[PDB]
Amino acid sequence: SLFELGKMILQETGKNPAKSYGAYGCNCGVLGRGKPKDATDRCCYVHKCCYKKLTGCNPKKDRYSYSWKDKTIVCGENNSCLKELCECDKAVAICLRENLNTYNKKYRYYLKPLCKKADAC
Repeated sequence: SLFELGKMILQETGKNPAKSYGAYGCNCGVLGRGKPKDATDRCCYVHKCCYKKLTGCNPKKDRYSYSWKDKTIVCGENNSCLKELCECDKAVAICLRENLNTYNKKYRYYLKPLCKKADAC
């Protein structure tokens, strides 16, 4: 769910998830998967493919239970969809922290439409 998603990203990334990634680039942010501008983008480009392989659950509404155990996010959901969705989010929260050095803030809010085309998930 996005209530979870953000918690990990603020945890893993240390930033406020709406101002840093709410709308950064072609993929991250709002409706649309454009073609990745940089890496703190394609972290999102993939998070969106991740999400589209799930079936017994809503990527944006269902809530699950994850943990911040000894500075790490850990999922324990057993629900084969809530769990495999936790992981999905867990990985972007990391990738997003991971490529925080190439992060560029010119893209903070990019004109979505003016963006390349997406590849196929």
